[PDB]
Amino acid sequence: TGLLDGKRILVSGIITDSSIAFHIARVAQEQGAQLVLTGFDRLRLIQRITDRLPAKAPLLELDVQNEEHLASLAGRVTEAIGAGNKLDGVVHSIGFMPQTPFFDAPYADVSKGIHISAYSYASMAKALLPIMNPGGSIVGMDFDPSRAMPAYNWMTVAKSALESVNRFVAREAGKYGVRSNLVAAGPIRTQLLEEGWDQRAPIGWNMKDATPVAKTVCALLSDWLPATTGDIIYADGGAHTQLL
Amino acid sequence: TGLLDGKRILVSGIITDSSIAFHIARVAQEQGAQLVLTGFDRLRLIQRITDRLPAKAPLLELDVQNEEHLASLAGRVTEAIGAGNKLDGVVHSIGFMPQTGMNPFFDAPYADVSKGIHISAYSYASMAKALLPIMNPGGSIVGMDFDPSRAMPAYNWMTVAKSALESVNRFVAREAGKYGVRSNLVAAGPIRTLAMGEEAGAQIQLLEEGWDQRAPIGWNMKDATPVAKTVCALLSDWLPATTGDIIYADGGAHTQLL
Amino acid sequence: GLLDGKRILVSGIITDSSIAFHIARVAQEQGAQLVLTGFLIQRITDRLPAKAPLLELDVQNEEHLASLAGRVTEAIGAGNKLDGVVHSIGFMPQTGMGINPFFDAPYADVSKGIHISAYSYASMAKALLPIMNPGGSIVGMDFDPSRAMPAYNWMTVAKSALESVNRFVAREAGKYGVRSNLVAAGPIRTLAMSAIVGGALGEEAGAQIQLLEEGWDQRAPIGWNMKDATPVAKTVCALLSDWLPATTGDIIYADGGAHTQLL
Amino acid sequence: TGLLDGKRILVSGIITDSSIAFHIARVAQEQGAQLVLTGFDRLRLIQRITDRLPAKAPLLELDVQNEEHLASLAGRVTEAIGAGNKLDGVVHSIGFMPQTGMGINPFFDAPYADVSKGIHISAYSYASMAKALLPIMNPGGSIVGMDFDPSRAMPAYNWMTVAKSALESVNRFVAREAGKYGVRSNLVAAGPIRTGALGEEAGAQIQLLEEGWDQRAPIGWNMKDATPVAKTVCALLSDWLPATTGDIIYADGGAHTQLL
Ligand SMILES: NC(=O)c1ccc[n+]([C@@H]2O[C@H](COP(=O)([O-])OP(=O)(O)OC[C@H]3O[C@@H](n4cnc5c(N)ncnc54)[C@H](O)[C@@H]3O)[C@@H](O)[C@H]2O)c1
Ligand SMILES: NC(=O)c1ccc[n+]([C@@H]2O[C@H](COP(=O)([O-])OP(=O)(O)OC[C@H]3O[C@@H](n4cnc5c(N)ncnc54)[C@H](O)[C@@H]3O)[C@@H](O)[C@H]2O)c1
Ligand SMILES: NC(=O)c1ccc[n+]([C@@H]2O[C@H](COP(=O)([O-])OP(=O)(O)OC[C@H]3O[C@@H](n4cnc5c(N)ncnc54)[C@H](O)[C@@H]3O)[C@@H](O)[C@H]2O)c1
Ligand SMILES: NC(=O)c1ccc[n+]([C@@H]2O[C@H](COP(=O)([O-])OP(=O)(O)OC[C@H]3O[C@@H](n4cnc5c(N)ncnc54)[C@H](O)[C@@H]3O)[C@@H](O)[C@H]2O)c1
Ligand SMILES: CNC(=O)CN(C(=O)Cc1ccc(-n2cccn2)cc1)C1CCN(c2ccccn2)CC1
Ligand SMILES: [Mg+2]
Repeated sequence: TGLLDGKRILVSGIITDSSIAFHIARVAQEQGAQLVLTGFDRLRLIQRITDRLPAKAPLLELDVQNEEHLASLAGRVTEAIGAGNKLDGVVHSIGFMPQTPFFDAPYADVSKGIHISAYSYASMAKALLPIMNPGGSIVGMDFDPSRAMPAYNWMTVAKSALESVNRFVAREAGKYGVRSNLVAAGPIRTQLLEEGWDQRAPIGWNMKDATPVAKTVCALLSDWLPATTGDIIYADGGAHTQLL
Repeated sequence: TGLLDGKRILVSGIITDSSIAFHIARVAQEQGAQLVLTGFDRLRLIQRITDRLPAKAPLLELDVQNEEHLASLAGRVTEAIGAGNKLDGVVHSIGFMPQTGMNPFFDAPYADVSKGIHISAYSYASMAKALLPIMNPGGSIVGMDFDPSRAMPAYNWMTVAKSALESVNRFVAREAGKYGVRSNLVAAGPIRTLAMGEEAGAQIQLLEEGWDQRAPIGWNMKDATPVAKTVCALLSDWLPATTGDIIYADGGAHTQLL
Repeated sequence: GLLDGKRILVSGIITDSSIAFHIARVAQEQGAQLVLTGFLIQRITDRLPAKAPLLELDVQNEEHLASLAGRVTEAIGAGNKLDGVVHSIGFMPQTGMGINPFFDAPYADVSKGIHISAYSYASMAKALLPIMNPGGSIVGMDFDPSRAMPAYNWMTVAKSALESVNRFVAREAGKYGVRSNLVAAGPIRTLAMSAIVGGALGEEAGAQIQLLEEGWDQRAPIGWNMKDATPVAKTVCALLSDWLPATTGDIIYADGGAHTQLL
Repeated sequence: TGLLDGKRILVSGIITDSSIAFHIARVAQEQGAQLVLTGFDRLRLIQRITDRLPAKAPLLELDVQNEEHLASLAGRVTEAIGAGNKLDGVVHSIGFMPQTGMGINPFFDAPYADVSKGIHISAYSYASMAKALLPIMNPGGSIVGMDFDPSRAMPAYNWMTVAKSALESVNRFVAREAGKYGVRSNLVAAGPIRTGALGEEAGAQIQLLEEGWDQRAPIGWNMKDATPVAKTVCALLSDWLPATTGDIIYADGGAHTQLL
């Protein structure tokens, strides 16, 4: 009798057992969801990580920069969940920005980072909306980019683009009766900038614990936020609401 | 086996069965919560309405402008739930702006604006001050908001009161955090509640019609259930790292220009 | 000058450290003809580069508000109208800001604070719009209240209300071809502000206010000088000029860019 | 006495006399600024347009996707303004998004090659321009870019809105770098400017979006007139907003502050 009982959910972005996607997958299974997982490049390595989850789940290859992987994705998911079944949820937990810092980054690096971290949220929704049920939910991972900060410079730019992409994805998803939202998380250990979060957060922030973030994603995947779309839910201990 | 199984929750703001608080109370009870209800002024009338809820719940009087009601509130709640028990949730679903403030903008006297701000914004801090000493860690305080980031033809001073409420919520979160309690607002789209000239109504109509147009998933102003479900999500253990914040239950209308 | 020939009303002078004193000085240096309002002040306004009539205005006094336009018309001469209005008025009792806990502020104190700091922006616009020329500009003073901070408490709440009031004032002002905007300044060492740094409110809160102030210069990409009100006064004069003609119901940040940076 | 008397300002983005950059250049010259102009691809065509400005100004070639143009830019500007002189202002009025990413094409049908080109020209180039020109800018200087409020999604604008969201973030980082030189960096978010071609259905949607602007704006909005936008850019180039950086100034009639 779980929050996601009977729901079929695709979870992308597992690379290690410290991945936010690993914790999202674990919490979703504990809550009764039937998962389909996607991985990039190191598929044998990813499969061994997915064996650590409480329940067995099929693992599909997905390089978001590969148009052939995107064109075949819905058919491959349909084979995994069975003909006649559709997804109730999609989790985008993918991000990358080449190490290149701000003025020295060539455009080839920035473009690759934006492709993977922002444009792919639209690519995944385009591929999967035709196999999603009404009342469905698409959730992506964000970090608040409204202010510039030292380090993560071009990744912050990619998150600003992702927030805008999410608002357009919501317009398309709405046609299918599907919601689209981002979870803006505080820093997770997957220094001064990081320590400031626990200081600002009225309820504190534990950088070593991804469970509050995973629970927030599951709340959006559930039927309990049915009138929220094109939006951002902050799972950051309330740090973004406080100056000092 | 409900979302709020075993939780003790105080719900303020029921006046009619169309009240957002009525729907919040109904959904919470369906989800296993044990409620304590508070009403203002028309207590006999409110008891007849709360008799329509799926389960029995004690009804306490609370006028948020009455300092004696606020000073005695925690003791009265403790008596209703039993000594040794504490609340897990608090719902503030209270708002009022006298007619003059809702040239309506320039003609509203300060006495009217001050009363509206007292009831709609300051009282969120008053309720938290009174109830935090009787709230359990992991607890949740939720208030009702209407997005006031942009001015709109009608609502005028009520919009100003909501801007003040959003700021109050951020300070309440600082205090609530000391008790391991979250404080958040639900910004709802327009709902056809009881209280909700020619121009005023025409402005509301256009505002209301644009909302459903702008919302990617649409907006039904006759249905308070999506709003009630969102409040219950915040009262649950499923948004444990969210505080001093605003969750929008508006069909996504605020995220779209046209 | 930037404001050559403009007739501008400036409220909020109490000392020569008042932001309004600096706004008035820069405006006169830029060729504006001023009318001043105060709630002792005549001895301070005598320190400005040019002579200007001083009118009494208690924003909580409805008789002062009802007679204001007539009194301004008498000061500037029949047939003349105002081009600009500056609201540089703010108040919150010590129970609502400083060392007092957020929950311990009584509503009577908060309400007086909101009346003076937010509602009066609408009162002033109501009284003066009938005597303002098209292309006119109303400017108010703000402190970014988007995030909660220590000590500022109910004054931050009053600023959140002021920002909302400004958006509604812009709707009304637009009917007269007048703009309405706020300048959100960084912290300025005015009369009360220097005392807190000195230790007037104690060690614990004095350190917290000092950290809040020091972080500003650290976050600001161009730095922030708390001792200098001139960049703020110049920003207000930019809004009073004809150089931001399509900006209304808005907020211009004169804070060194601190609000755009997290660390 | 002009607002920009004696200031040396670089203005990019002129293609036609309807370009926002044309109006920025005109107002800056009327206010006493000495300009250096940059143009892309159609240099002969751009020269005929810049001949319509009140004063003569050198025109330099600048393709923001060309790293050799960027590497030589500061040296070429120094030659145009004279050795020992530096710039007081820089105007970025450059934007591009292929028809696959903006217009009638569904949001999901824009290929990444087209989106990436659009982001390179419309957002990344703001950082490229600042990197090339900050070493030849005076303290108290000002870098200004053109923006269109992307905080809410809207029909047709699609990936150009995404590019503007990226530009706003780029501006905040450029301000951190510019601050080291005592230089400000800001964007001007303008309302729509007229700078059946796309069909009935989309043509009506774009028209409704445009008409709502004048309705929302408390002081109205004239889509035919770039002068209020050009004046706002000149205010940021002046010494009158000295404590504003990493920020956005809205020259949109106040439309973004009103719901209806
Ligand atoms: N860790 C934090 O502090 C934090 C905070 C807020 C948001 N986030 C976001 O959460 C998400 C997950 O990050 P994480 O912290 O779990 O790190 P992670 O390194 O564990 O996950 C990033 C994932 O992206 C995948 N990926 C990279 N290139 C890809 C491609 N071409 N195709 C498909 N997938 C690709 C990687 O394989 C990996 O699984 C990202 O969007 C990240 O920006 C992280
Ligand atoms: N209806 C909408 O369109 C809408 C939209 C967004 C948010 N909200 C908010 O939701 C909340 C509830 O509104 P509603 O639409 O259910 O209206 P409602 O009329 O049903 O409820 C308002 C409640 O406030 C109570 N109240 C007024 N003065 C009080 C006082 N002095 N002490 C205690 N209680 C007092 C009333 O008794 C009533 O129960 C309010 O905060 C309102 O601003 C409403
Ligand atoms: N750090 C700062 O000092 C700071 C930062 C940002 C914004 N501001 C704002 O700038 C404005 C001016 O503040 P200041 O720092 O110059 O301090 P100040 O004390 O010099 O000015 C406040 C003024 O408000 C006037 N006032 C108070 N009650 C009044 C009433 N009933 N009627 C009319 N006038 C009344 C006082 O006479 C005084 O002239 C305020 O809005 C303030 O919040 C100040
Ligand atoms: N027109 C509007 O409604 C509107 C509204 C808000 C903001 N803006 C922005 O104002 C700016 C100017 O646009 P406009 O409306 O004047 O249109 P425009 O077509 O007149 O100007 C765009 C300019 O970008 C230049 N450009 C394109 N590719 C380039 C490259 N590779 N290298 C260098 N320059 C290149 C073009 O040559 C042209 O001069 C853009 O950033 C645009 O997004 C326009
Ligand atoms: C004069 N106009 C209003 O204030 C409308 N309004 C109300 O009047 C609410 C209200 C209901 C009942 C009482 N009451 C008196 C005695 C016992 N109960 C008091 C107040 C509500 C206020 C809250 N709501 C909204 C509606 C839109 C935006 C924000 N808030 C719904 C209408
Ligand atoms: Mg209009």
